[PDB]
Amino acid sequence: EVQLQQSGAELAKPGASVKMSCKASGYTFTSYWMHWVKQRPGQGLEWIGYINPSTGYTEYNQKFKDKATLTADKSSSTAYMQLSSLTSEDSAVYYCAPLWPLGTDYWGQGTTLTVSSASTKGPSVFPLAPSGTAALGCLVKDYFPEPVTVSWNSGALTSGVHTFPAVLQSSGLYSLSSVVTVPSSSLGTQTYICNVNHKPSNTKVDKKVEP
Amino acid sequence: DIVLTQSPAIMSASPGEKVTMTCSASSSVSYMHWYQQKSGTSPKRWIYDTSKLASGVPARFSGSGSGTSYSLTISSMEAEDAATYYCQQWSSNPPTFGAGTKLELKRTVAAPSVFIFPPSDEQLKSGTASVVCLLNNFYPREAKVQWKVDNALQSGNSQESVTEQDSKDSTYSLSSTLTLSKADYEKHKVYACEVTHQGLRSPVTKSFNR
Repeated sequence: EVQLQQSGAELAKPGASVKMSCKASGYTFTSYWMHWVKQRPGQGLEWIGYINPSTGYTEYNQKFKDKATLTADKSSSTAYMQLSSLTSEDSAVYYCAPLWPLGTDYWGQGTTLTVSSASTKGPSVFPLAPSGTAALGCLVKDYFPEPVTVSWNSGALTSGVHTFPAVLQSSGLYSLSSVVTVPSSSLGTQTYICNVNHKPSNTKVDKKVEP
Repeated sequence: DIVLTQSPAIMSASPGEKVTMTCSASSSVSYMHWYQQKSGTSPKRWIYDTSKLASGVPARFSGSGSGTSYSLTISSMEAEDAATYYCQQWSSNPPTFGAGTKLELKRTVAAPSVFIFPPSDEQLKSGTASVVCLLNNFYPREAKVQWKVDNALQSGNSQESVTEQDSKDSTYSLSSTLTLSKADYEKHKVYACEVTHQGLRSPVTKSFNR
């Protein structure tokens, strides 16, 4: 019943500002403080601050005092955090969560922030051609920023699929592979197509893989 | 400003085993809280006030500790308990979290199926060559992949990526990508992917000729 719908992922330029939202449903917005926590890979979780949506009172971790600004709109049951003077250190996942008082064990799904001066770039998609079990796949190369979405035969091919985590190239652009394992007898019969979807560049590409 | 150090950083456990992870606070702490995070989801409250379980948490979990050492325990490890566990304190503000303890599943060794892929002609048109080597459904994660071009051991021109542990059979997969320029690719003829792993008695080599 309780759902915390956070804003979509954002890409921001260095020194710019970004505002992310956190919509509350299923519980009384004013009765619970809204905390904000930061997750960088490798570092762990950092506590940013809280707001009391009834009174608007805020406290901040001294680390984030000047970075973050917390606001809340009782009318829409929505909490806000604004990051300013963005650096690459501010690239992280920011969670929104009523940790106090107790009784709402759920967090928001998380907004991913990327701080880069670079423009978006769509992926190039190359096949990994096969040739009683043959492997085949798709190489999704040279995109920015994250993430990329790979599905197979529009969705009807879920079993045996391995979409690997993105790996950062020396070019500064991400790359990943998506692989599927299938019987080799069905190679000439079944047609295998991977559906690559890169949202920040509004790019959809479908690539047929054949021996 | 209390720094929570969780030990161990990585651990594995067989289903049935008892699991214990600690959280050591740089200063005294009244209560410790524990959150659970599974891959690609947000954290969830798991234990509050040191010992008290959250709503939904199975009884196999339990929490103890005082002063500078707190503990999270699972009496009978289960498959669904594989996740990352963070400890937290409010006692002294600012609130601080732990670095996490990752709980993976144990399993018998499994050898990888190895595949090698030559670069597509569409890619060579772009002037670059990616040679991909795929290791499928193996355990443990520790595997050594080496590229050898005309018996020359490559170095510094390849990247690996590893999947999360499979929820079903607890195996891993890995893709090593050997990136060359189209010029360098065509200088040499034989491309080889040499996998070493405990599930193999001897290293498996997949190769092709240009």
